[PDB]
This record gives sequence, C-alpha cells and structure tokens, in this order.
Amino acid sequence: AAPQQINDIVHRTITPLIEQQKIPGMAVAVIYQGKPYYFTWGYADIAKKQPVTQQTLFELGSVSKTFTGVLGGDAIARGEIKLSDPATKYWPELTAKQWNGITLLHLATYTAGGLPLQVPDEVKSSSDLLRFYQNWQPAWAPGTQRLYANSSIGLFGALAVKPSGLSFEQAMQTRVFQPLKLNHTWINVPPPEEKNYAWGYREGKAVHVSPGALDAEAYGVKSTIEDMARWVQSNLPPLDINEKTLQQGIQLAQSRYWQTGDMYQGLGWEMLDWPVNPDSIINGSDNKIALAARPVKAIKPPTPAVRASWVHKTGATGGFGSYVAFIPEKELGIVMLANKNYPNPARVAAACQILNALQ
Ligand SMILES: [Cl-]
Ligand SMILES: [Cl-]
Ligand code: NI
Ligand code: NI
Ligand code: NI
Ligand code: NI
Ligand code: NI
Repeated sequence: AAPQQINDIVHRTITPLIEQQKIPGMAVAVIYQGKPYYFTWGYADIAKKQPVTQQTLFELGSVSKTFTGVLGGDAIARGEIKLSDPATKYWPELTAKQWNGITLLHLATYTAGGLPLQVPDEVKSSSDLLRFYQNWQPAWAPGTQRLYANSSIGLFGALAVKPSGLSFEQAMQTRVFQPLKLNHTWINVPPPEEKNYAWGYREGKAVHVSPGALDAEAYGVKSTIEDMARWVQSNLPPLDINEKTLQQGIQLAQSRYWQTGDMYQGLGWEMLDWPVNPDSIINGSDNKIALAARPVKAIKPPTPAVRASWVHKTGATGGFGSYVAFIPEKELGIVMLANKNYPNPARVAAACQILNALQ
C-alpha cells in the first residue's frame, strides 16, 4: 500500500505546485524506508520539448554546500584539518589583522562576522580573491552573528582541500562522488552529458549558472534525481562503507555547531529537532529571514548528529530551485529539483505536506 500512498500524496501536492508556480520541469524523489521512488513532470528544454527524465541534470545551487560540508568533514576525519584551525594557517598570505581569531569553523558556518552573500563579480582570480579578503572589514566579532554567505563557505571549501594537494574538484570527485557511486553528479558537466543538462528558466529565458569565483565550492554542483536520492540515502544513519573517513565526515556535517532560534547549523546541512513545527521551517525558509543576520550561541562540544532531526537545505541559481530534506529517525526524505527558481516557502511547504503524510 506504500507505493500507492506515496504516488497519491506526491501527485496531489506537486501537481498544484507546478501549476501555481509555472514550473517548466521538475523531478522529485521520495526516500521511503530507505528506498527511492521517482517522479518527473514537464520539460528540461521547453523549445525542443525534451521531457524531464530520471537522467536529467539540474543545477543544485546552494544544495552544493552539503557536498562541501561533507568533503570538509572527510578532511577532519583524515586529520588534515581541524575546525579550530585559523583560516590563515591554510592561506599564509592572508595577513590582515581582522582575520586574527577567524577559524575554519567560522567560515564553514557563516559566522566569521559578516562575509558577504556573494563574492563581488569583479573578483575573478586567486589574487583578486586575496585582495578582497584582505580588505574586507567585519561587522561583528567572529562567532556572534550568522550571515549566509557564499564568500564564507566557499573559502572554507577552498582551504579545506589544501592539505590534500588536490584541486577542489579532484578532491570532491575522488573523496565524495566516486565512493558514494554518484556517477551522474558534476561540478563541470562534461560535453557528452549536456544532452541531459536541463535549461534553467528565468523570466522565460533559458539560462545556465554563470561562472564565478568559488562557484564550485558554494553553488556549482549539477546532478540527477537518481544521484540526489542516493545522496539522501548516503546521509541517512545506516550508511556503512569501506571509506570510513567519509562515513565519519558525513556524520560530522550533521553535528550541531551553533544554535539560532530553533535551527542548528551543521556543515552545509541545517537541522531542527523533529517533530518540527512546519510553520517554523516554511516561514524560516523565506529569504527575508534566511539571508538575514541572526545571533548564534555556540554549542561546545558540537552536538553529535541527532537522529530525531529535520535535516535540510534549499538551493537556487538564476534558473533553478532545489530542496532536500530528510529525517534520520524515520529513514525518510525528499528531493525536489526544478528548472525555475520559485520561492523557498513553496518548496518547503510541499515537502512538509508529503513527508508529514509518510512519516
Ligand atoms: Cl574539528
Ligand atoms: Cl524566499
Ligand atoms: Ni550515464
Ligand atoms: Ni507514521
Ligand atoms: Ni512513522
Ligand atoms: Ni508508522
Ligand atoms: Ni508512526
């Protein structure tokens, strides 16, 4: 009766959402008792009437940060980094005084003291980046305010892989993607895979994410609905793989490092205690809140991953909108990929309706 029940709630929830939000193409995965169930609607390419399939690639936007968090967790477990390490330890030319006291933890969790949402578009090279961070003036002491920022976790990702001697992309492929068998997940989509790469749509124009500094670390992953379902499965408790630093790093990305309001900051992932007030995550997902500064309280030592949690992340690019959420206690989760950037609360409310019916 379970597959019939899943089909019904997914159909009755997503069909009106697509119509209300005018979404051109969408893929949904429900992870129910650890098993994935896939659903597709609409078009990856409107002009060519190419349907969304289980092999369609979507831009994950900020959901990419969950991969960066896990790769950072793997580096901790390898002994290559410590979150209490100063950021300057891995970038010694970053000598400016305001960086004294700023750690990898602060970069990973948006708590360095006001690093901006986007790296400025005029910053392109590594030397541009150095000048940007050397000249940046924090608004707050480190570890006091959370301000969501690609320039923060993006730099965390770039520094965390330095001890490996690998590029960020090589580290992600070899240490996260390949061990988890995510073989249709890319930082740079290869030419033969472009036939499955959906267009994003913004004001009715077909767009892909623009290149930018630290894009790979902060918002550059593209993936299929099947690989993202396998990503959810990999972040659920029963994961037991040969690559034990990765198994441990996944658990560390769900550690609770900071609290603000009723939410907890992990590495990439964000968490709330479950059962959760649905209005809190729906309302809190609005960018008028999610992009605003909020005071944080440190959790020392970080809370080890709590099984009774709602774990989630929204993401967007100019042309795409994504959402992933799961409940480790229930072995239950959802992935929603769309080639239009429609408002976060609509994504979260739909996910709440589906998972509440199945939990
Ligand atoms: Cl650590
Ligand atoms: Cl929003
Ligand atoms: Ni293939
Ligand atoms: Ni139940
Ligand atoms: Ni139940
Ligand atoms: Ni039950
Ligand atoms: Ni029950």
